[PDB]
Amino acid sequence: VDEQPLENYLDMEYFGTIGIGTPAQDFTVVFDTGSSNLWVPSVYCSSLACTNHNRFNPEDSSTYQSTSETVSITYGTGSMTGILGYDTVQVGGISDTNQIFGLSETEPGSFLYYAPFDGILGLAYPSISSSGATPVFDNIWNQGLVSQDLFSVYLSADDQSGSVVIFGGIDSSYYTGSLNWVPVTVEGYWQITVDSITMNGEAIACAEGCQAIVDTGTSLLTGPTSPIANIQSDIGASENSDGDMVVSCSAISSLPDIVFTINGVQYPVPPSAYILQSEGSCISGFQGMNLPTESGELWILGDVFIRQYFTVFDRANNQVGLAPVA
Repeated sequence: VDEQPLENYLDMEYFGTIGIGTPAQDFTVVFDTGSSNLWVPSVYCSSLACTNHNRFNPEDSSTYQSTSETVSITYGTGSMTGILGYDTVQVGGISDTNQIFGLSETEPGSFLYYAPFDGILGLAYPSISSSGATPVFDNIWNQGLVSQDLFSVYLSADDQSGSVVIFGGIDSSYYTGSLNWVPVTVEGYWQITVDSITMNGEAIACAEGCQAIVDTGTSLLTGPTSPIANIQSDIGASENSDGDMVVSCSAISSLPDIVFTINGVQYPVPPSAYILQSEGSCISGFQGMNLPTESGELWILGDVFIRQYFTVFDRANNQVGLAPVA
């Protein structure tokens, strides 16, 4: 339909190029199902990270409209501060007219200095948008620019090309079998219930349900530190000298699958997925991290999981669709 190709950066970041302004100034942004704002750096920004990324210049856009509204976004690791503007955004072949977006003035610290993308384009619900800014996909829907109120994500493996976000449609050739549907529990993130996590038929974690977010913007499978510790020992991972969670590469042949049961359907994740090969080394794809929400402790099904399952994000019916990648 309307395809946006993404680049696979070392199986860790997925980003694509969008246009802003008339004529379009180009940025690479993370397609982030774990946040809702669009922002890019601007000529108003002198922070470290602003020295080596593309900077939007409002003056070169004949369609740019300013506001007197400000935005702050705090992230996993980075943060920005800036102002809100309107312009036309080219995303996935679509002219998304009248799009509110963040222009940064400050991008503190240094995490964003090393990142390979300029900014971020969130695909979650408007309720977690900073300064209630209309998210991109919401704007495209309200202007009737897609025929279906959903989008799809195929994430490729092993540095390959082919990763894609499909706005307003599903393409069958990216998956095997048929879609199963999981209702979204709390509308903000793409939040779903996991019924349990098992290995060899035993519940190693989340034995009686837990909450997870389907997040294209996080690289690894993430959970609360304690149950992650149990999982790390079950796969024979170990802290080494410099903190990293290493596993012997022999293991990939003999470890059982780790199965996420979601809405009564089992989704196996094989060791070739949840163990990452840095060629010389094999590290665990599971990471400990306590995220306190009202929901309590959140799991994050990140790129490790999404690579195994073509994911449909259905805003009409508030549900997530999953099926094995082809």
